Amino acid sequence: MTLETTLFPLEGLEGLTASYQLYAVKGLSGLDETEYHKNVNLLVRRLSFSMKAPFVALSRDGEQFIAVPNYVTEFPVDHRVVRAMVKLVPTGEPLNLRFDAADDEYDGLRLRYLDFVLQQPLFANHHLWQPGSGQPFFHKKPLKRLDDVDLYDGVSVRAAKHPEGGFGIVCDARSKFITHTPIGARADRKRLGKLINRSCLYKMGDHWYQFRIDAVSDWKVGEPSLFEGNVPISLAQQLVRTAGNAAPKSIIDLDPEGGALEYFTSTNERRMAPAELCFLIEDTHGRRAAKLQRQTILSPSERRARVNGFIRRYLSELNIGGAKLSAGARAHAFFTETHMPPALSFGNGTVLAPDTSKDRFQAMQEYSSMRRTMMLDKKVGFFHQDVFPPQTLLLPESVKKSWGPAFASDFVGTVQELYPAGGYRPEIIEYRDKAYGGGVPGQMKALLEVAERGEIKSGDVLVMLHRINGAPRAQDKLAAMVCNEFEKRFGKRVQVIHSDSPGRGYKRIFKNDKPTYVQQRGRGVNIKGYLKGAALNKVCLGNSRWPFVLRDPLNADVTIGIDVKNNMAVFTMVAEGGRIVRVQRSRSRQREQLLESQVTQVITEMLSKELPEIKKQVQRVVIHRDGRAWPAEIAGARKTFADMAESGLIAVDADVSVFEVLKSSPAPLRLFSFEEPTQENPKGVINPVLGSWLKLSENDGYICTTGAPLLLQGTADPLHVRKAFGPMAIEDALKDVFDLSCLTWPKPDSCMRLPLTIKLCDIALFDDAAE
DNA sequence: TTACTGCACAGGTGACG
Ligand SMILES: [Mg+2]
Repeated sequence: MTLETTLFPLEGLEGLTASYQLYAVKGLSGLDETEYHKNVNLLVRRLSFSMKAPFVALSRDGEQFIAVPNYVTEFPVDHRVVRAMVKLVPTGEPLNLRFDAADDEYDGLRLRYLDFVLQQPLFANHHLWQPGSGQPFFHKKPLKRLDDVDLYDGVSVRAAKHPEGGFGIVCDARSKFITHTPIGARADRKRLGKLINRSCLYKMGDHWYQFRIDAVSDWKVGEPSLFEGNVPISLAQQLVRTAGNAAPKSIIDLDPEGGALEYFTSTNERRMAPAELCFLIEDTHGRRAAKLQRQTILSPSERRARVNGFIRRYLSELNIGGAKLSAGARAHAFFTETHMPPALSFGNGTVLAPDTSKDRFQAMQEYSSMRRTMMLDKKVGFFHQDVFPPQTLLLPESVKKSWGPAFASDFVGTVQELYPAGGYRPEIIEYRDKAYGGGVPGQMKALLEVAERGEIKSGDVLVMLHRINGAPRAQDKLAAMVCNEFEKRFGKRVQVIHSDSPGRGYKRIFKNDKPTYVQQRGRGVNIKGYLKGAALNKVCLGNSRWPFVLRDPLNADVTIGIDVKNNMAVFTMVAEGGRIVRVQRSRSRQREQLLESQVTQVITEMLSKELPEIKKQVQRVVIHRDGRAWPAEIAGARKTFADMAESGLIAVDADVSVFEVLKSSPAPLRLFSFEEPTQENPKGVINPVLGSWLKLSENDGYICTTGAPLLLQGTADPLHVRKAFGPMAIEDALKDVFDLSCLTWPKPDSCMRLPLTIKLCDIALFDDAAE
C-alpha cells in the first residue's frame, strides 16, 4: 500500500512569474472547425520556433486566444500563409501568472512557461546534451560501451500539478544507442547518399544536438559552400568563425576534403554539418538488435536510482533569471488502497473471484492462472459456448502441396480441444501464390480471383499470407489490403496468419515408405504454443466467442474506443461487462483525425443496433480516445448522446465523458514500492502491485494495468489517462480502465496494459495502410 | 518465435552550419 512516485516537488516557485498577453485571432469567420483548430495550432507552432518563446493557445469560449509572452518586442499581429490571412487583436489586460494560486483555466498557460524556463539551466550544463527541444537530457559520457555502438542514459523532465498543491516535476530514465565512430571525412559521395532519412548526433564542439539527414552537400568542407557577407566561405570557415574562446581541436581542425550533410531547421532553413562530426543514431526498432534491446529494460531499483541520481545532481540549484529553483530530492510518496481485479463470469454459471483472505500477491497469481485453467476446463469453459457458423481456411498452393495438410489437421484438433462446443470443421481452399509475382500486387491478384470465383462459401475466412517485408518498424500492407477488399467487395470477416512461423514447426519425414510432415521442436517456433494462441485469437475471438466477462457493472454503462491512423478510423464498443463487443472500421479524410459528422454517424449507428440487448436504461457513457482527442471529435460525441436522450433511446439525463488514453505519455511517471533490503537489492525497491493508482488532478491520473505479481522483468509502466471532457470523476474512470484491462482475452494468464476498449483498436487497425 | 503478454521506443518542440 506504500507507493513512491517519480514526481518531485519544486521549491522557490515563489517570485517566479510568467507574464502573457492574450490576443484573439480574426482568422476566418468561416470555421471548418477541424481546419479552424489546425490553423490556430499551426500559428502557435510557427510563432514559437521563429521567436523562441513559449507561445500557447487558450481554448475557452471562442477557442481562439493566442497567448504571447509579454517580453517579446516587435510582434507582427498580422500573419500571412494559413490559407486566408489572420490578424491578432490583443485582448488587453496583460496576465502575470503566479504558481501559489488555486486551480485556474490558465494552468495550461503556467505549465508551458514552467516547462520552457526549467530546461535553460540544463541546456547550459556542459556535461549534458539534448537531441532536440522537448526531449530528454543525456549525459555526454556514454553509460556503456557495447562493442561499436554506444549506450547513452538520459532523463525526461516535465512540469505537472502536485496533488498536495502547487507544482512539481515528473521524470523517467531514457536510453539511446549511437554508433561509436563518426560517419567520417573519408566516406564517399555514394555512401553519404545511402544515409538519407537516418538521424545522427552532431558534436558541434561543445554544442551537441540531433538532426535528420535530408541530402548530401555538393561541396566539401574546405570548399566554399556559403557566404559570410558576399565573399564565398567554406563550412570550415563558418565553424571557425562561430567557435568561442577555447574551442575544441575537433571543430577548428576539420579535414578539408570531408563531406557534409544537410538538414532542415525547425523554421525550414537549410544548414550543413561535417560528416567528420556526425554519429549515426541506431534506430534499434528498425534493425533487429535484441541484445541491445535488453539493455533498455531496467529493474525497479535501477530505474529509481538513475532518475533520483539525475535530480540530486542537476536540479539541486537552478537559476532562471533572478530565480533560485530547487527540485527536492525526495519524490512524492503516498498511502493508497489498491484496486482488486473484478469478479469474472465463465461457462456453466461459474464465477472467478480474487481470494480476499490470502495475501495480495499470492491471490493475484492464483486469479490470473485460473483465468486460463477455467477457460480450458470442460466443466466450466468459455462464457459463450455454441457451434461455429461455417468457416474457411485459405492456404497458399505451395503450402497445401507440402506441410499445409499436416498443419491444418493439428490446427483443427487444437481448436476442438480449446473450444469443444464449436465443431470447428473448415473447408480448406488454396490460391495460386506462385502464378503472379509474389509481391503485394500478384499475391492480391491470386487472392481476389479465388474470392471472385465464389470458392469462399461462408462469411468467415482465415487466410494464411506470405511475409513480404520484415523490419518490425514498417507496415504489412498485404494483410490490410486483403481484409479491406474481402470486407468491402464480398461480405467476409477475415483473420490473418502468416506462413513463416508455422512452417518452421514442421519437418519432412519418411514413414511407412512415404514422405510425411510431422511436428518439430528445435528452434524457430514452439509449434504447440503457436497452434493454441492462433486458435484462441484467430478462430475463437475472431468469431466473437468471448471466454469470460465482467460479473458486475462498470461505472459506465457503455464505453467506446476510438483510434484513427493512416486514414482509417476504428470504433470499438463494450457494453454489459463485455457481453456486447463491436468493432467498426471506416475510412477517414484525414490521416489521424475524425470529422464531427463522422463520429456522430458511426456511433449512433453502432449503439442503436445494440440498445435492445442492453436491458438497463443507459445513463453514463465514456469515450476512450487512443491518444489526444480533437474538439470536433468531442463535439460529435456530445451531440450523438444529447440526441439519443431526446428520442428516449437513453435516459433523459444521461451524460458523456471523454478520456484520452495516453499510452506514450507526454509526462511519463513511475510508481515504486518497497521490500526488505536483500543483498541483491540493497534499497529493496520493487514494482508496484497490479491495482495501484494515483490522481494528480481532476484531469490527470495513472493506473497500473501492469504490475508486481504478473511482470517478469523491467519496471511497470503506469498508464496515463487524461480527462478531455465530462462529469465523471477521474478516479471512477481509472477504476474501470483497470477492470477492462483484466479482460485479458488474447492471453488469459497475463497482465495487459491497455483496456479492452482501445486494445480492440490496436488489433483491428494494425495501421491500416490501404483505404 | 509476432499466435500471444510485459518491458523497451513511442511522447513532450528554442536554440545549435
Ligand atoms: Mg516509455
